[PDB]
Amino acid sequence: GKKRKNNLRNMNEVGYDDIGGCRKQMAQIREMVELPLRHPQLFKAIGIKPPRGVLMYGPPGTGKTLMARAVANETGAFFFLINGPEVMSKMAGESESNLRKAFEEAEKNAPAIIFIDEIDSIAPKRDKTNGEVERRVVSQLLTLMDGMKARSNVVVIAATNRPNSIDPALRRFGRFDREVDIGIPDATGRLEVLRIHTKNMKLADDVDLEALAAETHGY
Amino acid sequence: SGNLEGEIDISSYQVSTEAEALVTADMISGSTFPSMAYINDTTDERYVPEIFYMKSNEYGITVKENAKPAFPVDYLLVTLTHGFPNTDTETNSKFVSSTGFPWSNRQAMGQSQDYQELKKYLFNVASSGDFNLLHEKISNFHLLLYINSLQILSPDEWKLLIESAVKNEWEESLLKLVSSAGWQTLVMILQESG
Ligand SMILES: Nc1ncnc2c1ncn2[C@@H]1O[C@H](COP(=O)(O)OP(=O)(O)OP(=O)(O)O)[C@@H](O)[C@H]1O
Repeated sequence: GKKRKNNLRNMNEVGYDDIGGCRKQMAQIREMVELPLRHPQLFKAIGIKPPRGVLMYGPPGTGKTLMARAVANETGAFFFLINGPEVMSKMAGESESNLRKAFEEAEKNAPAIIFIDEIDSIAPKRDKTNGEVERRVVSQLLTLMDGMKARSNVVVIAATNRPNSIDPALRRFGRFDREVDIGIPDATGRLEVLRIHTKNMKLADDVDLEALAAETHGY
Repeated sequence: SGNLEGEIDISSYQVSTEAEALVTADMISGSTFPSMAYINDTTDERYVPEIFYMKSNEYGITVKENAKPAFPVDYLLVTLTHGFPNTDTETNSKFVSSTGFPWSNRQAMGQSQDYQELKKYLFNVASSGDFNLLHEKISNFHLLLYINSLQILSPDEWKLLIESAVKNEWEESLLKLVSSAGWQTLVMILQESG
């Protein structure tokens, strides 16, 4: 069926059918995440080291988390989620422990995917990292990512609002080197989104979703 | 109480200087939980402020937690270490005793100090001599207290008795005591008593 599959076919029930209007970026993230994990033999045969980090960004509400969760569920790999706020709400000295745990658990269950949602809230711009705790957490994250090179079949995905909001040290070789940009959709994309969302509403007979898609620009 | 292996080990403790200053103003009471001590209220005589007990967490950070209902008493203790003198015979003890004449008010058991026990314990040595034997029978803390309570010997006689029983130089004092009139009356009545 679908997703390793009424039996064969609430954030673990999202697939590629719940996303519309982002074919290009979806293809990029898929070819960057699935192939290293689903088919690691290609890279062994061709003798290359696939990049690990992936950094998505775009305006809020563009479905970054939706895409990450959909890719994780479709790949069928051990998925570990890290939220910037909830990591940064822990008592002093516990955020680093949470990061170390997350990464150790991900490593021990390879293949795995680590999704750091809203990474700009735990590794913000170096100017905004005013405080001992901010520096300690940023350093812990950098150490964990640097020490992951030995780890294999583990991919880290980070989502941020803008490229200039995270610490510049996270955008180097051996770190979030690949980048993806999500933009507002076009008329076809908006029509697809409308069809996705209004697939359960009791729409009246006189609905012109095409007209709505035409009228709704910048949404 | 007994150690982890099932023995009769002994432990020594001492309460801190703030627990000592906390109980004086009441402010503490025992709780149904053995390890935790309760806290009293702000009555019209005793005024109890908010009590915080400070602890350090596993991350090396001190954390203050309000404990009005009850707090552990481990913050009100300091632990000492006990021991016994090395087997090397230093003999700095004040008494070669603690095995003999019955102790203090143990009337519940058969240990009842009385003239018969003296007649059976401290009379054969006083009827023979062997001043060393008499000295090692006379150096019992509880025996000294008992004979003092008997009040047969006058204060000076008892002072020379204690200094004969506790001082490393006792020959002359022991001879003076055994020759003293008070001791002679004591031993005579003890012999006559049955
Ligand atoms: N194609 C689509 N693109 C974007 N959002 C979509 C799409 N289809 C449905 N949605 C809905 O739009 C909302 C997107 O919210 P989402 O949390 O994914 O965005 P985000 O701001 O990028 O995420 P986050 O703050 O968690 O990183 C969700 O309701 C999702 O169900």
